[PDB]
Amino acid sequence: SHVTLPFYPKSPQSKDLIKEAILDNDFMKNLELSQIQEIVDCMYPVEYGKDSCIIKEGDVGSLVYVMEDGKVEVTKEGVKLCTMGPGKVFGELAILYNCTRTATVKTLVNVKLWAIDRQCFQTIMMR
Amino acid sequence: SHVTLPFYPKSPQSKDLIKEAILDNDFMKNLELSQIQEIVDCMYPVEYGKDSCIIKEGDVGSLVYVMEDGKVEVTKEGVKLCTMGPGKVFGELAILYNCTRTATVKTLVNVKLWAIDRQCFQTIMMRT
Ligand SMILES: Nc1ncnc2c1ncn2[C@@H]1O[C@@H]2COP(=O)(O)O[C@H]2[C@H]1O
Ligand SMILES: Nc1ncnc2c1ncn2[C@@H]1O[C@@H]2COP(=O)(O)O[C@H]2[C@H]1O
Repeated sequence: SHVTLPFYPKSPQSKDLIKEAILDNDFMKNLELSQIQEIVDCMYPVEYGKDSCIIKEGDVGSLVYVMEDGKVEVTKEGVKLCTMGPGKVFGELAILYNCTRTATVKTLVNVKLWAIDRQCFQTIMMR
Repeated sequence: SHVTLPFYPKSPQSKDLIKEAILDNDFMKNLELSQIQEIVDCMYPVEYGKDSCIIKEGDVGSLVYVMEDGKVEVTKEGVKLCTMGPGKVFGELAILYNCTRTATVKTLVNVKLWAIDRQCFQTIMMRT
């Protein structure tokens, strides 16, 4: 008996965008392509209106995100670090390294995201 | 044709302690019992004194460790990330994410560890 990872059907554009977002991320870019494929398939969609706090610094984290549409701002202790648009990963640090969120992430406009949780991610790492 | 993995004889007591540390690990929980047993068999003992740097961030990582005794401190560019005590695994990230060491690991007291090299660990993961 092995657990079946949930599959979320996606458009090819979406799959390409997720794959390129991972390959753009310094910390995830070296994962096997086969693992990236499984991450792509397991990611599920989530949506936020503007001025939404997706991630609060210091919280425990469960999800890594890929941005499909929109723009976020990353701040730490009130200080703007950057902004991110489509094709970018965020919220990966807590999941990769098992720490609390290292920064806060808010939406500047509406956003569409893809998300995958640690548990699913770690299973994929072990295959 | 097929690599024979090293076997390191160990007391039953040590096998148990290593098995527990592995079963306590997020990633390692995913493995089959038999793979976990094979990891236990491939591990070999290594010790470090107080104030040793076992793992330096940015290096190539070819070893995964279980800590039997002792306490260790994890840093990144000088900044304390956390500490880890007995029964914990460390050094698995470089292997699992296929990258250089993501943090620096220094001993806070004398430690006693078990180590498995990357070849064995990956071989065992492949052999489901
Ligand atoms: N200095 C930075 N520059 C760009 N993004 C950052 C920076 N610091 C933190 N982040 C992002 O903000 C996220 C907050 O949650 P995480 O710590 O899980 O992962 C973090 C990164 O994705
Ligand atoms: N918060 C952390 N960030 C990065 N590595 C950590 C952290 N906490 C513990 N570690 C361990 O530090 C190890 C350093 O080598 P690795 O990157 O191979 O594997 C890493 C983890 O096992």
